[PDB]
Amino acid sequence: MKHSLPDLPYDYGALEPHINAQIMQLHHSKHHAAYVNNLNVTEEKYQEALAKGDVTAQIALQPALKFNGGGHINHSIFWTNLSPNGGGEPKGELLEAIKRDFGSFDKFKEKLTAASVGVQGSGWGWLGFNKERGHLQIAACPNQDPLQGTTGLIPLLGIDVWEHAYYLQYKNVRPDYLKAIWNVINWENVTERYMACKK
Amino acid sequence: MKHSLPDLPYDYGALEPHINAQIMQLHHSKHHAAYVNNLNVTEEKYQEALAKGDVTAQIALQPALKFNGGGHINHSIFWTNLSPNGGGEPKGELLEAIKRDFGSFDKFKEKLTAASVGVQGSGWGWLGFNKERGHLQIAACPNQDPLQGTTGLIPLLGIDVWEHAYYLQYKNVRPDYLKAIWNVINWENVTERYMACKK
Amino acid sequence: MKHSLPDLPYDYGALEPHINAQIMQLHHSKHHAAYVNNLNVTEEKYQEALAKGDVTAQIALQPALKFNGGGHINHSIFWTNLSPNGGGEPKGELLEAIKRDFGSFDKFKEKLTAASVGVQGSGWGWLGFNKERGHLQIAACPNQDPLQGTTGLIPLLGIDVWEHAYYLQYKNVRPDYLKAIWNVINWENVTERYMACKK
Amino acid sequence: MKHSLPDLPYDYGALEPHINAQIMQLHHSKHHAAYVNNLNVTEEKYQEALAKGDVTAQIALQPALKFNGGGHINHSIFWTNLSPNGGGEPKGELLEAIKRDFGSFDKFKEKLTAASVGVQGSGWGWLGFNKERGHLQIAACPNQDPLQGTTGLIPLLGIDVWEHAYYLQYKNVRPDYLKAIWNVINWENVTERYMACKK
Ligand SMILES: [Mn+3]
Ligand SMILES: [Mn+3]
Ligand SMILES: [Mn+3]
Ligand SMILES: [Mn+3]
Repeated sequence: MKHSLPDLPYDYGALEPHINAQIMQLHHSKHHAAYVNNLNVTEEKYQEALAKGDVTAQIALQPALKFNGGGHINHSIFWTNLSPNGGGEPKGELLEAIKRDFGSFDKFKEKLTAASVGVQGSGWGWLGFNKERGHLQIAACPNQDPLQGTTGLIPLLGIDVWEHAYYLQYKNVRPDYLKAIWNVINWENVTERYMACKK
Repeated sequence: MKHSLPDLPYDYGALEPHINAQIMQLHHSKHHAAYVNNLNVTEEKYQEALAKGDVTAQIALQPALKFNGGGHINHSIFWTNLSPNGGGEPKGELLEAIKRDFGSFDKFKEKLTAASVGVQGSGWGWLGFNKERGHLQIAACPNQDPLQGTTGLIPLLGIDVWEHAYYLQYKNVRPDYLKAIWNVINWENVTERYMACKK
Repeated sequence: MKHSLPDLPYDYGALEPHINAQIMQLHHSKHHAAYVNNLNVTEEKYQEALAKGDVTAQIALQPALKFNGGGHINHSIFWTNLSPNGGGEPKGELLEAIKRDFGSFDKFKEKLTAASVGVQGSGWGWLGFNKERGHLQIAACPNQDPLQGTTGLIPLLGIDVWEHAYYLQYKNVRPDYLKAIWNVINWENVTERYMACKK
Repeated sequence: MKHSLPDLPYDYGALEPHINAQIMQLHHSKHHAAYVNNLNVTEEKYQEALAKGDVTAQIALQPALKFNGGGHINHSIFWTNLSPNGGGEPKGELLEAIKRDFGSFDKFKEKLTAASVGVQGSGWGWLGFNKERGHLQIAACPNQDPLQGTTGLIPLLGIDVWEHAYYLQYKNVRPDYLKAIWNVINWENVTERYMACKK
């Protein structure tokens, strides 16, 4: 079982004018493609190392596995979090959980925006689900470090704040990108990840 | 004594076609300007905190100080490392030190290139001077973490590999940026930092 | 400011047989004492660096300030968290907050124990208060990194799991130390810190 | 592979009075033993994760693999670095390499001592070999992070400065432990590791 680059559920230009086709094409077809290939390359090296019990080689490979493995996980989620039919507000139990845990939908937007803009360097802003406490929680992750593997939280909604995610369009003004991305959020997908946690 | 944004020693377009004016203008007039202002803001908060002995406030501010303080230091060095009259190879004692410590000028280029391309996320590649051992040394730093404050090495030549340093021109192909930047290296300035370490 | 080593609120042997007098004496009069002395030394150097605008020197000092500064913060709270009159269970609003957020007092005990035993290397287990969410939260911190300065949580109860906190008595068996320490928790102080977080 | 706890090359009390038998026995039969058992447990979980392509699970396991894996690597070298027949100074090519790279044996001793005493929290001091530059190098590592896996340096001589390595005998006075340990260094083994690095 090899990992593969998933096809995008929409055309590269489907999110215009909020995210233009050139960013989407570069972000998906160059960046994500590289993470999955290097993940596959890295897993073969680690697979060899684990069989020989070469702990030094296993440990030397951990950054490459985390970096490329996280990149694959994160972008694969990210594409599903966006939709040309998205935007607006969530409904039903997710909306009620957000009001419950954050006060209002607007306060949640403020807190996730603040977490994303506050990332020093490259990283991600997340809405996550805390299985232990049974409530929603906002977290930020550096580089391509994935949410669940490093915090235990189930990822619901991720915001890529790597400069390659917005720079061609918004240059250094990260707040403009965060403002625009709310217009294409696929709350149906966010809701489906959330409902899968509860039973 | 307040920190200030230094003027560039050349026109925004002086490094064309290797680095185009739009990157230089954005990199200097937006990014660097923000680091120095936030550094000044952060120092006032810390200056208050240190007077009251509020250790919690001092510690809470450390990331902001390191991030914005490093950004100011790094870019201020970076501008001097580039020149429209640069490129080529160094001469004199610096050239001899490089052959001595790295084998050849081309091997040094390979090693600094590899360190820079290998940065996962945002960071810097450096040629530094090890005062303790008295030789040259290559190091990589994450985000805006400055070389001397965190490693003890004296910075000689820095390569900004933040995506805002190349993405508008070279997109995701960081190796193309590293190849081009060798054409505008100010070896005179690199030499002057190096000679200041020796006595 | 010139920080000072606080006097202990009890005799070094007051917690026997749960924590023996030699640990308390070494932990207070040698270990804590060293952090205070080095904190004062570190703060003096930092004040000079800030006056000259030496950003490099400020950044070089951050590990010593956080480590020794945190050590002072952490132990000063820790001593107030213990009492020969301690142990048992809390009452009133703190007990109700624990039931709300953790289910029961026993489950809180199990989770804080797990957080403390799970620390890899040197560090601390904490019960803290999250002002943003208005609930209790368990956290672990590495080395002497202090809870509030690095996480924003208000410390209520801290467990030092540096080996110097137990090794003379409990050797490598950290669970025995954790089981014993519940017997000397000053729940009256934990209650006062919690009430101070509320309006 | 199924890693195993290595037999000690000497009696637990063979290094008295420099390192007492109780530390050696606890350090070998409890501390090292725990790393091996948890390493085998951790490797089994990782093999399953790799088979299912569960990248999240692979990443969640990295801290346990590095910590317990490094603990096995580090202590296995450490035991071979000590000998009742040890102490004194090295001879031959190792002694000459030290003079070349550090000036004198005494200065090497001062610097490795400083590197070991300067570790904040748990960790190790190392003399290592840098294959790239072809010279000796002093490094410190946190917790059980292993030298070669995280830095690329070949370990020659390691100093465990976890408190469990000295506290029963030397209490908080790490310099006394460091001064004493020179008396039991197996320079014959250090020499064999160094020669193995050369062609
Ligand atoms: Mn991305
Ligand atoms: Mn830059
Ligand atoms: Mn302590
Ligand atoms: Mn040990």
